Amino acid sequence: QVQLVQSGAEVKKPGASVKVSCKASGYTFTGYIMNWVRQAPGQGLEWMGLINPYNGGTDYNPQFQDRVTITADKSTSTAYMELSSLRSEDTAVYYCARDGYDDGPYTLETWGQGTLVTVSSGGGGGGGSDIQMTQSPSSLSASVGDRVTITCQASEDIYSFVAWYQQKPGKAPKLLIYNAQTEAQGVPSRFSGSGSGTDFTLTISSLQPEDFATYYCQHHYDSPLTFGGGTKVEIK
Amino acid sequence: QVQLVQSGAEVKKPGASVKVSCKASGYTFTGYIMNWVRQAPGQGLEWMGLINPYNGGTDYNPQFQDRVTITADKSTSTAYMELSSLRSEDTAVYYCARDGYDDGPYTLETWGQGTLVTVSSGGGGGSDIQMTQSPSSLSASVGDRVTITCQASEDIYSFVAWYQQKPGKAPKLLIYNAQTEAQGVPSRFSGSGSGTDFTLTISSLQPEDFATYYCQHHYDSPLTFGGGTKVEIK
Amino acid sequence: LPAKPENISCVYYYRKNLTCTWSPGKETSYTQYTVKRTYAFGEKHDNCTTNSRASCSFFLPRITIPDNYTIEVEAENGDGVIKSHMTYWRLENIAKTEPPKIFRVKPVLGIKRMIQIEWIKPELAPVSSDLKYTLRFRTVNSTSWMEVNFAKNRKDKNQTYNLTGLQPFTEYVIALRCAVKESKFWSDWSQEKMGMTEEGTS
Amino acid sequence: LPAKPENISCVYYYRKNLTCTWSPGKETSYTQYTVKRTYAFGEKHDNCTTNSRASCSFFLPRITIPDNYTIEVEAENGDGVIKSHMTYWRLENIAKTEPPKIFRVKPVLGIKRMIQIEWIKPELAPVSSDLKYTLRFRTVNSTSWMEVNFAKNRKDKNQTYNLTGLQPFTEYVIALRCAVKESKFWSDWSQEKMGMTEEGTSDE
Ligand SMILES: *[C@@H]1O[C@H](CO)[C@@H](O[C@@H]2O[C@H](CO)[C@@H](O)[C@H](O)[C@H]2NC(C)=O)[C@H](O)[C@H]1NC(C)=O
Ligand SMILES: *[C@@H]1O[C@H](CO)[C@@H](O)[C@H](O)[C@H]1NC(C)=O
Ligand SMILES: *[C@@H]1O[C@H](CO)[C@@H](O)[C@H](O)[C@H]1NC(C)=O
Ligand SMILES: *[C@@H]1O[C@H](CO)[C@@H](O)[C@H](O)[C@H]1NC(C)=O
Ligand SMILES: *[C@@H]1O[C@H](CO)[C@@H](O)[C@H](O)[C@H]1NC(C)=O
Ligand SMILES: O=S(=O)(O)CCN(CCO)CCO
Repeated sequence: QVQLVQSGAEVKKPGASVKVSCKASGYTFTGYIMNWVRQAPGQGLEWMGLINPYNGGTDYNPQFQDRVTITADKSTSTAYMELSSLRSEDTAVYYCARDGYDDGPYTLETWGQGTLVTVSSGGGGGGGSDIQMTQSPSSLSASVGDRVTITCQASEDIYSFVAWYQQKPGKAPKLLIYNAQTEAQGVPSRFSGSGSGTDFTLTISSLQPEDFATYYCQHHYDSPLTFGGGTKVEIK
Repeated sequence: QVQLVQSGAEVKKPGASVKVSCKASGYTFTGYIMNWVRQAPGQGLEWMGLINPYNGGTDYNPQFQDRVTITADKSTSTAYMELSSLRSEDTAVYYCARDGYDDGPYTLETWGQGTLVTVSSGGGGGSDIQMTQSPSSLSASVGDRVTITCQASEDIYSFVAWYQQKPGKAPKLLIYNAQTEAQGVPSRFSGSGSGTDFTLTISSLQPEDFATYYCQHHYDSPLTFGGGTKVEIK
Repeated sequence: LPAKPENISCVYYYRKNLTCTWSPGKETSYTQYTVKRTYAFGEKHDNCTTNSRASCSFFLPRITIPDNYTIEVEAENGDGVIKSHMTYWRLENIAKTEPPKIFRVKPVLGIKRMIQIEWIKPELAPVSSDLKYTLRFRTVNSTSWMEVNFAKNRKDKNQTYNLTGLQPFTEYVIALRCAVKESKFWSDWSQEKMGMTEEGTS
Repeated sequence: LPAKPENISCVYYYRKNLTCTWSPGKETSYTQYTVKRTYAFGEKHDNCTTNSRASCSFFLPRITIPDNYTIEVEAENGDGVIKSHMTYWRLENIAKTEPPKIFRVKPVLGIKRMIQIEWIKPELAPVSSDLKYTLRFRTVNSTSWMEVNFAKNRKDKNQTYNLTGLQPFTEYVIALRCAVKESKFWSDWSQEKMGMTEEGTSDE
């Protein structure tokens, strides 16, 4: 016998996303379209979309084009419905349903039991740190060959858990230093870091052309990780 | 060699969501924490969260904790960052970065090339069929003949279905193709009509039939339902 | 102009896809094909497209069965457009299923010169259709196949068949194939299975 | 009161998890356990919990190596909480890797009474540590293994070893295991691989 068994109730904050599952049994999963429909408390039915598990093709109600993803996994005979950018009006029971009549496509012949999704402030392994990093100067102009020193200050004692990154215009940041003074791999020896507690410095012993860039400090004590605002080293 | 290759740029409307991917190669994927970081244009770096692909454990910056979902798929060595409820201030380059120093956890040693997500105003059967039902409620007695009507904004031939929903239950299909009875439906239920005008008739109302009835076109997507008729006890 | 598409051929792999292929002709400059399908007895319209035989596929939920539907293939290149002749299809007539699977091949007790085959249907098959079958059988040593045909009713739940007229204490290799009654497209043969008759002729 | 936890034992499966087990004691009423870890030479704190050997696991990124860390197991029931003795650990000393993989077992050309073994490190391997290895070997005849130990510097990229003193023109079955220098937990043995010495005794 055809059964559709959906995941349990969800409570999510406004702004969050939810992903409901729908586990199919008693038939060849890839042979039948799966639809998703919802019903807000005391209101009518609205169609959300369907998927064809045969090839992954989807078709969504335009009222949720930017928001709904429907997926299917052949190995677990399970269909899924994700709805992002949740708002209070998304509070509803969400149903998966199989389209099963050979002569009546786009009808909904077998239904799951439904999954209540409530969207409200009552919904929704963090380090609990609250460390602020500030850097100074915010920018400076210097010449090739100059020794330059940049500072970073933490709002609390973080021992030597400070890293420094260089970011060249257009590029991802590159790690130069961690544990306040260990050089990362492939970092020229003219870069050095020091400090412990709250006050850290990065020293560039002799500024080369490649070095004109923005430098960020970061604490690496525990999550949340935070960065300094950066120091832009510019050409005089 | 270690490489993180991210997905291409995205443009999204305010209130949409975006999912960025980060494909890892050149190392054992589950052995290393993957972090996500963003940078708005001309601004600093902001840490969003991380995932441990070994067990799926995540840790989010609470400034985004709600809106951010980081997942990882071992089978493809790919991490994903989803940001929900996009606003214009979310325009930024989004980076994945591997944490790789044995003596320096929480540092970002290898970076992907980054993904620009721009959030702006500048971010399928194509049917446009409305179904209206009448009345929205009625009061009847056991034994009464009841007729409920459904109207389509356009000619939809005979592609109409009727559903019954009891309190607290999923809908059940009664009728499709305007008049074909679904499996295990009592014969007192019948449908008729074609074009724009459809009816469900219950020849003699039984206790179990006090319920809400919905029509639905099944012409082509998108599917739309009538607003329902609640059959209540007089 | 592009060549006029011809030799249109369609197959419905039941609850998988409907594929139509055609002869494109000489392709001299980039040609786009659009297959225009009318279906649900003239009431619905789908299309699929492809480029430089050619092939093109439709999927649920834009298939209904039974159905009478039409196909025309339009070809368009730089020089211009041209349409094929219209073609007319009955979906049930071109429905192809996966093979059956035989699980048991042994005789009923006491009854000589006969074997009984039991199989399951293919997992995907239209319950509102009669099935026809061909059972091929050869002995261990035999090179050539023999075949027998039979039909089973949509409502008949008994999926057995008594194969009589056989030799005593011989072992037969067997394979099975099915199709809806009305279809031209047989399933591929099942995997082969073996069994043996009882001794004697009483 | 709960029985005082004891027999604390820890293993760091490299870049998978740190697991600490212990003997819980009497099971008189529900017992919630909290493993308090101080790590990073005393500068960071973690914990894990479990209920009713009992077991508790820590994960990246809350693991640094090398490290001196401590563990303390608290057990709580209705009567109240009880702490174990503080235990003191070096993570590198309990670091266990997966096996290496031998990919070549062949003589150096012309070199007698010897086989050269080449392998790759386990997929997860700490590049910052020196490795030690045991190579097990036997003739195809033998019901018994011979073993030799050797070490490789972390900076050393040459992942071969010359097993010498073998019999001429003999097949050997070989297996390799590794660990970080400081660790008392060897990897399992690699898959076995066979090789054969050349003929003769004089080098040619
Ligand atoms: C920590 O890692 C160890 C080592 O891989 C895990 O132990 C394995 O667990 C699987 C699944 O239970 C077993 O089949 C293996 O045989 C185990 N290997 C060994 C060497 O014991 C362990 O489960 C991990 N613990 C956690 C909580 O993640
Ligand atoms: C349609 O199904 C057939 C048979 O399974 C398969 O070979 C073919 O590739 C399918 N075509 C598409 C586009 O799905
Ligand atoms: C479909 O075509 C068949 C064969 O041409 C014909 O017998 C039948 O009347 C048609 N069916 C319908 C329902 O129009
Ligand atoms: C702890 O270890 C000792 C020594 O090995 C053993 O005798 C004792 O029973 C252990 N405690 C238990 C099993 O609770
Ligand atoms: C870690 O412990 C070892 C011995 O147990 C000691 O030699 C070493 O100095 C310790 N590390 C530090 C810096 O605390
Ligand atoms: O070398 S370790 O395994 O880290 C230390 C293990 N024990 C201490 C806790 O049991 C021996 C120290 O004398």
